[PDB]
Amino acid sequence: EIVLTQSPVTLSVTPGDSVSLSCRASRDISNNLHWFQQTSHESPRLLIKYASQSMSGIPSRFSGSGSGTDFTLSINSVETEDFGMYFCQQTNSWPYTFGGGTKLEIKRTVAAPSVFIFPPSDEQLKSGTASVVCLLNNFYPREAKVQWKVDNALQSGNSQESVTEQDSKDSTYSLSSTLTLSKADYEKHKVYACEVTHQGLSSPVTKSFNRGEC
Amino acid sequence: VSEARVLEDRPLSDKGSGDSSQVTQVSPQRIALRLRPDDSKNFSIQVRQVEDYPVDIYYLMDLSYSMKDDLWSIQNLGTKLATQMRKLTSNLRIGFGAFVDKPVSPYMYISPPEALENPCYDMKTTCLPMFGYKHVLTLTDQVTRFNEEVKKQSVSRNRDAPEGGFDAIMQATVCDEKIGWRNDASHLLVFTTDAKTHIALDGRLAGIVQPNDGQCHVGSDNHYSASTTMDYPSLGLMTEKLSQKNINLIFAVTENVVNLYQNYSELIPGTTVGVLSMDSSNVLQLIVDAYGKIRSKVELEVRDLPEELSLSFNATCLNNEVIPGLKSCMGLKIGDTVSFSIEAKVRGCPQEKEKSFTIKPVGFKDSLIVQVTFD
Amino acid sequence: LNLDPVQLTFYAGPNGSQFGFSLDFHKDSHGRVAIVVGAPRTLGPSQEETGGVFLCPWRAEGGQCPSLLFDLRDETRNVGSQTLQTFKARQGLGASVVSWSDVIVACAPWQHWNVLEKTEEAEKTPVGSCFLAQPESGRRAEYSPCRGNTLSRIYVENDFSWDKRYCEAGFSSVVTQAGELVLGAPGGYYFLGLLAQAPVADIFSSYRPGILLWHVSSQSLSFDSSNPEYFDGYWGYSVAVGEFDGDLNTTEYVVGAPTWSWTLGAVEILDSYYQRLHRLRGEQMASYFGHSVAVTDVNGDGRHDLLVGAPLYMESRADRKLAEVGRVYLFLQPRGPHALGAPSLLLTGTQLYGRFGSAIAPLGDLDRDGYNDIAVAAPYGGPSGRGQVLVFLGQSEGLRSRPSQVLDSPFPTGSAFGFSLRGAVDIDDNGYPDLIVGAYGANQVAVYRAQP
Amino acid sequence: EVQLQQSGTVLARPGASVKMSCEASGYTFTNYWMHWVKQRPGQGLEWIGAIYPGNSDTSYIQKFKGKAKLTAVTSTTSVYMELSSLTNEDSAVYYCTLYDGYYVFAYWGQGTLVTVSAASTKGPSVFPLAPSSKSTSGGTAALGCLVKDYFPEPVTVSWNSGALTSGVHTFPAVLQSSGLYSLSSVVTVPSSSLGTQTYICNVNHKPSNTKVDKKVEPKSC
Ligand SMILES: [Ca+2]
Ligand SMILES: [Ca+2]
Ligand SMILES: [Ca+2]
Ligand SMILES: [Ca+2]
Ligand SMILES: [Ca+2]
Ligand SMILES: [Ca+2]
Ligand SMILES: [Mg+2]
Repeated sequence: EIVLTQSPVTLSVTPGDSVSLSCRASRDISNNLHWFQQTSHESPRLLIKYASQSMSGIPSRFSGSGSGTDFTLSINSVETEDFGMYFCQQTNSWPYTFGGGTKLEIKRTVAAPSVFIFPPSDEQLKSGTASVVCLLNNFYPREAKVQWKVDNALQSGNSQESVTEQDSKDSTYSLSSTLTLSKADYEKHKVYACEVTHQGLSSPVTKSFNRGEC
Repeated sequence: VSEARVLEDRPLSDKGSGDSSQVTQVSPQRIALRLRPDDSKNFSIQVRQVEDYPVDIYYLMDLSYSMKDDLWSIQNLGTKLATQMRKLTSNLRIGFGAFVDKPVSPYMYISPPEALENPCYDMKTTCLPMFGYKHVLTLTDQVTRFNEEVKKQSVSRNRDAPEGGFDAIMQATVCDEKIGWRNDASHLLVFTTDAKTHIALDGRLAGIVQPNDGQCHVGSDNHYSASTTMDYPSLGLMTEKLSQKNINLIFAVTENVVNLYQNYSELIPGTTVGVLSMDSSNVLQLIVDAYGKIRSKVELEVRDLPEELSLSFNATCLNNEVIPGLKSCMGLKIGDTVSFSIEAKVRGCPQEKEKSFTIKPVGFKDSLIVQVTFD
Repeated sequence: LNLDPVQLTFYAGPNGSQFGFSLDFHKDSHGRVAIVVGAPRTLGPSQEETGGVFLCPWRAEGGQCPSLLFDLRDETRNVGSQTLQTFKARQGLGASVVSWSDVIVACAPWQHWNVLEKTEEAEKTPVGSCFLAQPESGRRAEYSPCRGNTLSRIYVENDFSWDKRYCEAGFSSVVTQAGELVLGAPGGYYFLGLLAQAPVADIFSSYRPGILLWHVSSQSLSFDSSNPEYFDGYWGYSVAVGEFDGDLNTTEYVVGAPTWSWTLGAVEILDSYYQRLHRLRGEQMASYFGHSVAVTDVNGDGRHDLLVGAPLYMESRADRKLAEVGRVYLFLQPRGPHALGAPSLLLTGTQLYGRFGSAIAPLGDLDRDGYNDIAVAAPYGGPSGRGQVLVFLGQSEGLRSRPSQVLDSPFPTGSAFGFSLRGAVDIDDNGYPDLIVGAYGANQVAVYRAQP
Repeated sequence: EVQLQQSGTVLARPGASVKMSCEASGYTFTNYWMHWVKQRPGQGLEWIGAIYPGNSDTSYIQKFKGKAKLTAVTSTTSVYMELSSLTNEDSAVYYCTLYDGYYVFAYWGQGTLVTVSAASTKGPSVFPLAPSSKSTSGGTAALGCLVKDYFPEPVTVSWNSGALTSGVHTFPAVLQSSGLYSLSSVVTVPSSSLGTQTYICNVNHKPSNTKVDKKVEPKSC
């Protein structure tokens, strides 16, 4: 098959800036390279067909370019409606393939994760399972690495890290990582620190938050 | 003595617009040439390419599968072509024709049974059954008909890269009443393609050995009837028919075959080569540039010259460019009147005491008919 | 020079059969020379055009010949999960015929072949086929070197590499003196063209009737190429065999690729391993340089020379800008490693669209003066456009630039008189080699006999 | 106007089978190939294969040969895709897509979501997050509800019957190893409101007809 390699895999651009998304085919697919947009409110939407032909009803900021094996999708001034996933697709040879995809982020200024720690409630403590929630609220970029420190020891496994979608007004993320363990493993130890290690944090970088189990 | 008496000398016209068939682009239009045995007499011809001369632009489009993107760019061509060709002429007629290739194996996909009504069956899409040449739109001045007809055009798909484009050129040239070529008009045959072309003796790979006779075979169905039974034309036959019908062929070809079609246009007089984009998006400016480039050159051609008679030309191009041995004048513009000092020499005194040949520029019906009498 | 255009022996075939499209000489075990004539449009058993071969015994009166019988039934075989099927409809049997010692090789270039395994298939396409026949013994064989069981999607994956589906093997054919059947397949490797060579004895021994897809052990095929100069070159449109490398223990193939390098045209000399020894390039675009190739010793120096036909060559005239008259290029082989450079002589046509160079027949020593001669056909030449065959005698310095004799078509217009030619053999056994001309449009074969 | 209408979300189990449809309207049905594309959540789009409703001929991607099966019913102009021997890698959104006269896939179905969790429909056990009163001399107050071990998606969490529309961060559900989803929904609130007004999360699970309103309050206040 014809492999379409998109670069970059993700891309942060300020609303109003200019973008250039790239696609590189394994072989010559002349102009049989199309560009789809998918911000998950509908099915993938075809923006540019045959590598330079804008579809009807597509904003004039989307531009296509390229031929042979190297193709480009340029957006002049990315609006808030342009931030999503962009797939190049070849209809040169069957099977028809897509590119890996390229996410468009909003790229605001770096923010500090408002870290929090929640102890398992008595309602959950009645059941034979306890989950401690570490909440990183309104931070940017998303590339944080939260580690759980039980008795000052790394805790591999038993983590979820459910990150929210980039916010609307102030385009920050939000993360919540939970440590799932039984009541035995819960009352066995007494230290439940949550290491954050985000770039938006000054010194000390590792903002290990604690709750003081009492 | 041997003399060259001028019989019909109408003065060259200034504008090709208005009442046509009175627009004289060659002067004189008739000459009586008395030549004693083995003598030589010189005469002169003026060839002006007038302005606002009517144009016929037959758009002959490759409709193979690689041209499905190009139909998106041609969909409003004809209105844009009428707007851009409005400064170059006051009477524009445009037509549309389509070719893919001879609908026969091994050019045509012949299996599965579903790949005959849908050659794009293995591409998992749907195209038209393979055709060799279909006439779509007779040359008309109602330029919105071009848009209406190209919006309902679809591509087909064949197996090999060379197309049946020269078959389509032959049919668009010789079916002049079916295509709609006006007599007093410039005949731009815009041949768009993105692939090599099939030539004579290539049809033998399909079992087709009968040579192209150069006759019209487009019927009422508007399809080339002899596509599967008659070979492709050669450059000789196609060039002869382009010269007989006064058609300026335009190769609007993509960069991958630009050199091939330039090497072809070197062998075909009256032809220019423009670089087509991979989606035919620059075809309007290509047609305009190739019309300005075709009319930037006056090339003479001699029709039915007797064997005993020889000709020598001294092209009097731009004011001081008397270029001996040349029957051409490049670097012109619409309105420039060039001259050619022609000299007819006899080789003996043939049996026929009166013959006749014509000297005309390439691409124009206007000609100098030299009635040569051997006394 | 001494071919008699008055006493003509006319062999005729069925009407519309294209009798005379290809023709060779067949020497029986008793030595009585017969004429093998191919008729690619002969009606088969179901009134379908399947082609045919007619073994015409030499009689000075001519007339109708007995057909040489081949199996014309579309075969179908289930070998595993695959249905193998051959299609003889319009296969063009007799589009090329070549006769070895006692074998008549009759080729059907446009024979189609498909492989059905599932909802998928191998794309029924003209792989070609050659039917081998020992007419005196009755033994029949077949050789389709381009049949395969690879499916379409596999070729789409490989980017159509080694795609022998459109070969049309037997489009051109030649049997080396050792007995190897070299097949031109101008559609092979996705219309790049290939050669298929296998010994005739190994084709007869490896052929099992009923088996459709087999492999001759000694079979040797050409190589695919990614060089875009070879794309659509139709390599194998014409083939010949000669001695072009000095070593007289090996056979050199002379392959014409008339659309090689963007319809420029080429003729490549190779060895038995398809390594290109030399390549002669076309002089003009779209002239079909390499449409016909002949290997003769026209200047009596023992070294085989190469005649290349370019029947669509356009010369310069006055009433016609470029006049498609055709041209034949003579390449004399010099004493040297390759040394084959510019054409030592240019034979050009005189009739517009005459197609001079469509056939080039080595006539042998026609007038028995020590130098081999050449017959070039203009199938639409002569002042009437009915067809000419021009005899060019060899000399000490190549050929004669002027034809020593012109053989005008004894048939009406459209007969394509000269499309097939064959000389160098003495049918009537009077010591002088004769010329057999084939007009497939007239469905007839004219036999010109050389006078003393 | 070519419109492609697919079936709705369909929960399934591993090793079982799922059949999804695509009602095609706006073009001659049997003429054109119907193409199916798979997109795993958060990943790229992967072509499955095409179906020719004329002769019901189908061609798949080697990755999907045997897994996906395409059938067409030209009477109702519907194409059916049947995934066999389901795994967790089959939980994706499957689109039927069609090309236009320009041979670009401009027409897509809205997508059929497939879920292969193999977990019975369970109700959510919402748990308060107990905003620590110790975290007062600092930032603002963060309180939430831990909605754990429910199935299937989604769970509609609304705070105080929609009164809290700001600072609400309902995180996407996380598929646990037990096969059930556990989402969280935190709310940032001014620390001065800890004790003044009580906040209640309205956990509403549409399947199982579960509507539970849990009260959040600090611990050791
Ligand atoms: Ca194109
Ligand atoms: Ca083709
Ligand atoms: Ca040798
Ligand atoms: Ca020699
Ligand atoms: Ca001789
Ligand atoms: Ca004899
Ligand atoms: Mg093409």
